[PDB]
Amino acid sequence: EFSHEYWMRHALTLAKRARDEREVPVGAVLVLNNRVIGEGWNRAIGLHDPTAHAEIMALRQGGLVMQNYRLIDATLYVTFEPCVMCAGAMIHSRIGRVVFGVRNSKRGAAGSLMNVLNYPGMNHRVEITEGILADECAALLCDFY
Amino acid sequence: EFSHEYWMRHALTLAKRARDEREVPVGAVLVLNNRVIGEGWNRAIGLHDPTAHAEIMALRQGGLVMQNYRLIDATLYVTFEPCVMCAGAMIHSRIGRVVFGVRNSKRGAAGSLMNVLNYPGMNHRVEITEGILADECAALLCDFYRMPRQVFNAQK
Amino acid sequence: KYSIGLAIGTNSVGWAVITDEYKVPSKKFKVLGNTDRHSIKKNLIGALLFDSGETAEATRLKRTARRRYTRRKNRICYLQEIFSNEMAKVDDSFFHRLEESFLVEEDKKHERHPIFGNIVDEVAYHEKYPTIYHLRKKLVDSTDKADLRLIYLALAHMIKFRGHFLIEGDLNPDNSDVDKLFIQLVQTYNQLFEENPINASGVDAKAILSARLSKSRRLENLIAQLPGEKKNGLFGNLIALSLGLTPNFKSNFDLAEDAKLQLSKDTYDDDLDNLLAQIGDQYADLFLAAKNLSDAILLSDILRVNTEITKAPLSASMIKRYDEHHQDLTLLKALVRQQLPEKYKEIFFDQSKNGYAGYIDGGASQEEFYKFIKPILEKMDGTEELLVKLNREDLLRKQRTFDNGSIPHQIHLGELHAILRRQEDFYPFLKDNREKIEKILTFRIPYYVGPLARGNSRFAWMTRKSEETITPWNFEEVVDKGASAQSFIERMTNFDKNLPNEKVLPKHSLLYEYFTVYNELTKVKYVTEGMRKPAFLSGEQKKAIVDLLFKTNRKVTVKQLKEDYFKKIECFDSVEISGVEDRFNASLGTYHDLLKIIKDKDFLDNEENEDILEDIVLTLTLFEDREMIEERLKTYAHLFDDKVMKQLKRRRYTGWGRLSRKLINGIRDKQSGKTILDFLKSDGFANRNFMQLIHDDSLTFKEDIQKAQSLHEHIANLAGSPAIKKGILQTVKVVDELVKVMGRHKPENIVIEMARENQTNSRERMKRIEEGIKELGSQILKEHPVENTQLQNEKLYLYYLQNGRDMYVDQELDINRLSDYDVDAIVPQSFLKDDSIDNKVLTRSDKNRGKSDNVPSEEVVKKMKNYWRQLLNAKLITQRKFDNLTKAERGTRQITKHVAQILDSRMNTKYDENDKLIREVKVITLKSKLVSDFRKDFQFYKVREINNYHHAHDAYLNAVVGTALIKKYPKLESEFVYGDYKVYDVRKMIAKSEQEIGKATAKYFFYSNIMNFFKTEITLANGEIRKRPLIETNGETGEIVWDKGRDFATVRKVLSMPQVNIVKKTEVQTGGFSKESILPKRNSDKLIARKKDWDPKKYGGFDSPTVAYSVLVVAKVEKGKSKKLKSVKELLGITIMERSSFEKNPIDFLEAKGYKEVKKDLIIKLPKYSLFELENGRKRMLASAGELQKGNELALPSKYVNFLYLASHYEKLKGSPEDNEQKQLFVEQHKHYLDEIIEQISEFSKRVILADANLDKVLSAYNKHRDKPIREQAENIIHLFTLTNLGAPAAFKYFDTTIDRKRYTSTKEVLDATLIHQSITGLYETRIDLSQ
DNA sequence: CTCCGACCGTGTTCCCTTTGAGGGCGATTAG
DNA sequence: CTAATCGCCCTCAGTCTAAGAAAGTGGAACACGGTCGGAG
RNA sequence: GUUCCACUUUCUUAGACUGAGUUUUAGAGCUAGAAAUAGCAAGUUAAAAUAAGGCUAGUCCGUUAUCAACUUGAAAAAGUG
Ligand SMILES: [Mg+2]
Ligand SMILES: [Mg+2]
Ligand SMILES: [Mg+2]
Ligand SMILES: [Zn+2]
Ligand SMILES: [Zn+2]
Repeated sequence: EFSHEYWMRHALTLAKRARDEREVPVGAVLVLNNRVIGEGWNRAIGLHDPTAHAEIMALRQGGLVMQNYRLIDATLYVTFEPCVMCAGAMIHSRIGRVVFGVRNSKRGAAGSLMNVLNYPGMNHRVEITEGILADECAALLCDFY
Repeated sequence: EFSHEYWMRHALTLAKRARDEREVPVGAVLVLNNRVIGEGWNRAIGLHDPTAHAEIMALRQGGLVMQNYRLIDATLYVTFEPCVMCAGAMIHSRIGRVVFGVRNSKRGAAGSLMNVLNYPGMNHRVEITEGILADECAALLCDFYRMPRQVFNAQK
Repeated sequence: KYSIGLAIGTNSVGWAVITDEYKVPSKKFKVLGNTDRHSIKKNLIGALLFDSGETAEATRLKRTARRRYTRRKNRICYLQEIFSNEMAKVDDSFFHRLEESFLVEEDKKHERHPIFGNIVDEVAYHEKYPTIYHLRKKLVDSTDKADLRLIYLALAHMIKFRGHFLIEGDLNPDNSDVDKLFIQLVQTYNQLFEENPINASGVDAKAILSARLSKSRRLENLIAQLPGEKKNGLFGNLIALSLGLTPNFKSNFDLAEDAKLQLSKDTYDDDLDNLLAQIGDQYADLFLAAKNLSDAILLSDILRVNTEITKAPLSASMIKRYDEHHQDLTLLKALVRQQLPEKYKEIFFDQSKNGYAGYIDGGASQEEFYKFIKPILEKMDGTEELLVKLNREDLLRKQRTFDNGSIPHQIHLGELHAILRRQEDFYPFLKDNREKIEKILTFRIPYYVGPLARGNSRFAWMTRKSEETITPWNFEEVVDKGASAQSFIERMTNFDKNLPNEKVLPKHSLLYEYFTVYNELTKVKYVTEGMRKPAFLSGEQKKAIVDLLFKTNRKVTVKQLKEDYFKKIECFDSVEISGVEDRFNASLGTYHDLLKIIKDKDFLDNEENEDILEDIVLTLTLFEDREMIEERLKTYAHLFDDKVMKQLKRRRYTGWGRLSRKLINGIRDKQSGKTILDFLKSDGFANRNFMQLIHDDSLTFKEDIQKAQSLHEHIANLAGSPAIKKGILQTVKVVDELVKVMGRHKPENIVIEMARENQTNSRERMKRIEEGIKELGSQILKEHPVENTQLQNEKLYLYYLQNGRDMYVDQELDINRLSDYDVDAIVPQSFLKDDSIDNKVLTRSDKNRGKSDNVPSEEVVKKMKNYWRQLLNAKLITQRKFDNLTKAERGTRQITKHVAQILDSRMNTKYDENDKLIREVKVITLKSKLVSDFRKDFQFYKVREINNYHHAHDAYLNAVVGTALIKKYPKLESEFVYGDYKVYDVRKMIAKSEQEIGKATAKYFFYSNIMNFFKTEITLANGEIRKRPLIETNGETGEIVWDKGRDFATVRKVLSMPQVNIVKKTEVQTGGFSKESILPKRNSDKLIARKKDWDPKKYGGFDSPTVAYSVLVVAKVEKGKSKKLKSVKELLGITIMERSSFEKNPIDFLEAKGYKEVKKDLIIKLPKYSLFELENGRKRMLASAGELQKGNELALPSKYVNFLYLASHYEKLKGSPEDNEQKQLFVEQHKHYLDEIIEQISEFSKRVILADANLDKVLSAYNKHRDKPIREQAENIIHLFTLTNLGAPAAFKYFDTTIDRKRYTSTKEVLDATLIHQSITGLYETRIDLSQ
């Protein structure tokens, strides 16, 4: 309850709903102070928008609810390692921590392919968490593709 | 007409519109086949969205007008140099080329701080055109910041 | 590969070596000697310690005193040689008995009574003349022929103590009356000014003028009693003259020239002559009367008796003192007999009580005696007058007192001459030799001549006109006074740095002022309507401006430039001048002075007399003795008139310029043939500056100069305290040995820090207050008497400096309410780290200062200005504070640069192909604030008392921070690295900025910004957090500069390293042989004879000599009645006095001391601080031949050091309360650290200190005080560390319990220890097993 | 159209900011 | 007849002359490679 | 940082001086009591020394600075891990 596995399974349920919607099964949940503030799923094809990812939608919903572009002390859970654009958006959002699941050496910019959050040229450092339900996410991705 | 300088001048006109709105003066235009497909300017502060950059707006408009997330062979013109976020979005959009003006070698995402557009593991190579109207772009930025010695140092 | 960190202090030089990753290498060094160990691993960190270097002052004082003594002796010898023949007829052995008076009767050659040789005559003498002054007065006033021995005694007594020489000329002391003279002055003044007479008005002039106030105050009071009379007026100036002040008479007589008269100055007669020639000599008698009145009052404090009765007022005043002493002693004795005879024995018999017996026979002072008998007196009745005498300080006064220094030599000369006239009628030789004797008393070697040496005095410079022996009578003829003064001045004046062999020109040289005026004119530009750019002035225009303006008006104002030049010749209605403000800074003052004196402009303008004129100005500068200036100018008296020479004598200049004659007008460019002054006068289109001339690569001046342009001499020639020079030498040697250790590879960077040297006064304070109050006229000293040691309290000192008044509110303060008052910083401490009184102020409430963020507001200034003025005139506030208040109303260091230059010149000695220095080593200089802030920020706390490791730690952190700083921002190299600089940032300050109201705030912001890269998260003052990456890199190159995840761990490992090479510099003790005290006779072998024949058992002498260095002696000494040869090995202390004798022949010295079969090859010189190790690692340092010091350092773990620091400092570390609370909970969680620290201390003491009693008392005292608050206990545990500290044992207080120092009164164990010879760094050791 | 000639600014961090002591010595203690 | 302890103790005050450096205030430097304006 | 000019405050260096302080000696102590023991009377001054001393023989110098250990070296200086 309220642990990393709980939010990981919630994002997996969101990804299954998005797949039922015939979209990419990628979900993101932004929670601050144990309160869910943003939820999103990757629906780039369903909206004809290359920037319509789960992480981007969650960050936009969080910014709209908080009425502020800064997301200090927020935690973003995601069933997929964030890409370069998602990592840049997390940096600009000034979030507290990002918890991703299955690694992605080809697209994940959170250590697998490169490092973005803790780069020496950045003006902000974000914490990283990995290794939560990677097998289930990989199996779901293989079943979808 | 329809030359690189013409489009950069239009992008500067949009950056000046952004300056009118009291926003960071950055503009972008997405062009396909000498036809206007999308235009945008930075509207982060006034619309409370850290991703509302000129490039993002132009890419989303192009995607909507073309009803396709893939913008094969399109050219995106932007006055300033795009950040890491914008470079990633350009990669995801699969556009053909990005044309920027003045560099900025303290956050640049096209070689200065790092190379992302031409990264070896990407599934698409985006071409880069640099220095179009670099003098007007840097003068606009210096006049906006009101802090000298930065533009001259970057140019030199 | 490696950099060296250095921390240079007055008593310590810390050193460390670090690598690219902030690691300190650990190396295995070979150990030499005959011992077991062959090598030791050592960390490359340590610190050299040494005693402070001392100034040369005391040596100078001693030397001058010596010279004084010898010269006095020579005086006496002259007198005796004059009297010899006539004494031989009267008494064959008088002088012999005189010279042997110190010898005991058993040792005397002649009879014990010096003067006459028998009891009856001696008793008769002492009965008729109880004091010498009786004989003086009788010999001056009487007419009977006197015994030659009494005459000699008088003359010798007057000659041996001649009195001071502070007043010049002669005095007329016949006139003793102040009232009649003042009434006469007022009379003649009222005669000369019939229109307005002064009323005598019953002004008690005697009391006001002779009161114990300052000259100025007495003047103010005098003229306050006079209606309509101003201090600047004629009569006011005359009163000022009689008071010893310097008044100016020019405004009274409409004289354009200054007319300042000082009765003490030897030029008074000539200045008055000139004044009377200007104004008419009918006023001469007037000033004569003023002088006569000054004479009648000069000595009123001492003589106290009308000069009518006698011609010897001094001797008469002494006889008076004697009689009053006698009478009051009889009276006091009678009183104590009548009323308290039980205390009579205590008053007149006990030498130890400070009574009358202690006063006369014991070492009790007049003050201590007075304080002693004050209560006895006041408790009794019938002593109403004795108290009056006591307050006058005139109760039981002696004749030889501390206050007799006021007596001028002119009165002793008067009495001498009187006696000579009296007795020259009976003795012809006194008549024939009167002048000689008078010249013996009068003569005084001039300070500008110096020691009368003959080529064997390092300090002397005087030159001999002839090779005679110098006496007081032939001094003027034998000594070349002129060349001696010339040497006196030329041996001290600076030489031109550009031309080191050339003397600097006089500051008022005509050439120097031509150079300066032209150097200023050369950079003046002008523009007109026609021309297209502003143009320089040409040669013709410059000659025009000089000849027309500079040679006609003494000073040239900007208004005169505009109107008389710019308007008349260029028709310019307005123009701007940029380098001078409202007037030309340069001026031809000497040209107009001379023009006024010689009155012949054409003489001055002739170029051929330039050298002559320069020589005249040189003479005018070189001398100030008018008789010598006149002698120097006597040659040119024929060129214009006697009057011009008379006027030229008075003209005097002081000061010397900066450049030489050859630099300004001597060097000629080979191609041009023109001197610097020629280019300044005319250089065509480019009006090149002197700086440009000196730096123009096209011209050959710079290279022609660069021709002319020892480590110990170089360091000794610097300006500063000898202590820091000592430190400089030590650090240079340390650097050398470090380079040798590192295989002769030079370091990449040398980061140097220097400790605050400004910190390294009761008498001065008492003087300041005394003067300020006397001038102010306040009674607060009489109402509340203070003592110097009371002024050490800051609030009290302030209170007295402000005359018990509020500084902001114009109200009185209370000497009982200082705890309620506040000490406010004038300029807030946040901007200026000034802790002195110059920036501190005592007020009842800081709210009355005005605004909190600034200097006191304009209202406070308006309200308090006049009070501050009064404090300024009373010297109660300085000039700096005043000038800061005023402008506030109208809106690293040189020594470190010298060090950096010495290091850079020693390390970089090679030149590239372009003949430019190859800077292989970068010298970086940092201030202490960087490392201090770094320690505070990252909790690398420092507690000095735990051990000496902090000296090394500071150097390590200096190196680290320096290398990091230069690595991250290489462009700041110009600021932080010596040498190559950047000529910019001057135009940047001509533009508006965010906040540039003060350079201090700019520096603050700057340093607070640059050092942010060390932190991981920043908290701005808005409740805002700022994040920084984990790895810090330099953008342009990408090289990693810092790693927050590992560099801190390395720093902590370095700080925690247990073994650190702390080496105390062994030094041979030098200076005085022993204590100066001369003790009474005593049967003890410690008493050292004061003279060869003065056996200390009979005469006493000196005691407690200082051992220069010990020496190991192995030999044999007789034992028992049969003189068996026993074998001995012991330490014999060679005293400083014995040193030379021991070095000249040690074998003979030891044989004379009682040693036999001395093994010469086993003699080991053991200077102070020699290190000896004993088993279990316990070590001792040689403190003396009979005492040892502690030789160990307690390495306390860093956790306990930080805990102790945080626990001792509670009312500090401001900011967010959360961190303070977390530190409080850390203390309460780790309170057991106290017990662990005391356990550690106990283990250490039991293993090394070996003082069971002191340790048991520590343990007990701590056991009783465990209940007390942790803060107190922590502070007193910090106190506990002096038991374990290095060096001499010392006493300490723990929780009000005082622990006397446990000294090590034996040296036996050292004699079987292992001697450790240590290098300067302590890396190389030679251990000697003293088993032999 | 190359040749002659007077002229001028950019350089520190900075690209939405943080504001008195210590060794000597006599008298006492201790085996 | 030896050594180890405990207290007590320790030269000082002032005047004048000269030169220099070293802090705080003020006023001014320590240059050149193109580069744009005219010419016969 | 270097450097040209003006104002102030401190410090350093060298010179000429003064007044004290300390130590021995001369200031015929008296009256009972052999002695311990006690009473009474004076008490202010003066001479010499003021680092022991040295030769260069001066009306000069003598308390500043410098100095781990060994080796090669009159001094200086260089080498040794
Ligand atoms: Mg002598
Ligand atoms: Mg006496
Ligand atoms: Mg010494
Ligand atoms: Zn993404
Ligand atoms: Zn962007």
